Amino acid sequence: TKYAEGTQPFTVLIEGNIGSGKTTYLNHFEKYKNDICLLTEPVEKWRNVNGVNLLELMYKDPKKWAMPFQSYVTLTMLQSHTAPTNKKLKIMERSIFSARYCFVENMRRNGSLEQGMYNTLEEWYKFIEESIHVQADLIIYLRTSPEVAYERIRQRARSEESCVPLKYLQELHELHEDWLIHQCKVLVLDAD
Amino acid sequence: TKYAEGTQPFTVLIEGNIGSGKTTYLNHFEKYKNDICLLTEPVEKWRNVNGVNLLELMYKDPKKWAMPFQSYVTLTMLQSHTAPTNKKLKIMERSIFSARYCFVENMRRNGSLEQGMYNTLEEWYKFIEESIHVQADLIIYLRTSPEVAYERIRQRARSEESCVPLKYLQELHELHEDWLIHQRRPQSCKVLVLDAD
Ligand SMILES: Cc1cn([C@H]2C[C@H](O)[C@@H](CO)O2)c(=O)[nH]c1=O
Ligand SMILES: Cc1cn([C@H]2C[C@H](O)[C@@H](CO)O2)c(=O)[nH]c1=O
Repeated sequence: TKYAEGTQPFTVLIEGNIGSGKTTYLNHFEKYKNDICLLTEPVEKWRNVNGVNLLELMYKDPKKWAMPFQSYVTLTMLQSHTAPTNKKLKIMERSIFSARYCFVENMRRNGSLEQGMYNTLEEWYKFIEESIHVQADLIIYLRTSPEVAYERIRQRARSEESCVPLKYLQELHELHEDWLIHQCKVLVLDAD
Repeated sequence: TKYAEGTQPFTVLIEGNIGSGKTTYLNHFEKYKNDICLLTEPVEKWRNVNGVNLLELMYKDPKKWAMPFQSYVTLTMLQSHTAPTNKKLKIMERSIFSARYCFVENMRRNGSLEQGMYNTLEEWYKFIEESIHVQADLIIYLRTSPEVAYERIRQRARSEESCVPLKYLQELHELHEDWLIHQRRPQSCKVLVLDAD
């Protein structure tokens, strides 16, 4: 009896690299609140963890905060994935899968997450996928280019994620590809 | 609603400070495993996490390892609390409460866990209490003075915790007291208090 069983409608997962136009995209539903369950990335919760900004800390010193920060992202992704709703359609920005398969994995490859820290996160993920139901019917992949994405970031009045190397976006891009492209229903869209 | 709700039998939690004689006490229950679910503290998992020994790392470098270590402790403890069993009684050594009210709290106070790390652990504990079901019908508290606890750890083979300052056991002791005696925490069950003597 996985927490949040028969209480989740058709769920759409909006995926994409950093600066792939996920925010602008989901805004089209901003006027469908009255009919659909629209859940944007819990970025605000990550900026206000009872006073601490884990998002800002992780970028200013990964090797020290990637672990706690990623552990919190997971929890917020879980709360959304299992949150109760009356609507018959749920649209989520990002998900527990991308945080795991892309962001955590990336941080392991580039050294931000040491062995013990990564393992701890993986153990939590394994338990979750065995004792919790994650409704993921459709996946909307906003495929982009590391370069294009890098530009869209530099353009906006960014804050925390503004100082990210192009290489970071390249490694992230590849992970999304390996997961959403090179092996459920995934609808790729040319987000350019 | 709550996960594991209605699948847990009467559950007894054994609690005490480090070196309170809990491993020895629990041994006496081994000859009853036939009708009892005896879950000892998952120390084996903390020493071997896909090859890594978090317990050792935490004790050698609190500032850096307390966070990932306590996180995994929460998890393994959550696994024990919700594990399936056909027995009519379950005895667990330590719990998700002792990890929260004693161990994590003390690591926040002495600086081992920085505010952002403490809050993350706290958030998981809050989400868990709101969802996951945690059976607790009784707690057997092996009360021991820090002096006696320290002496007991001293007379045993050298482990990772063998180095804890008396001040440390003293801090954990008051935290177990505030929880199981003064009831300053919002615990969920009766408490039977035994003496080490
Ligand atoms: C989903 C997720 C986003 N992020 C980053 C990407 C951005 O800078 C921001 C939200 O888009 O946080 C992570 O660091 N880890 C994650 O698991
Ligand atoms: C349950 C728990 C035990 N421990 C320590 C006490 C011992 O050295 C060992 C198991 O009793 O691990 C913690 O540091 N934190 C915890 O949350």
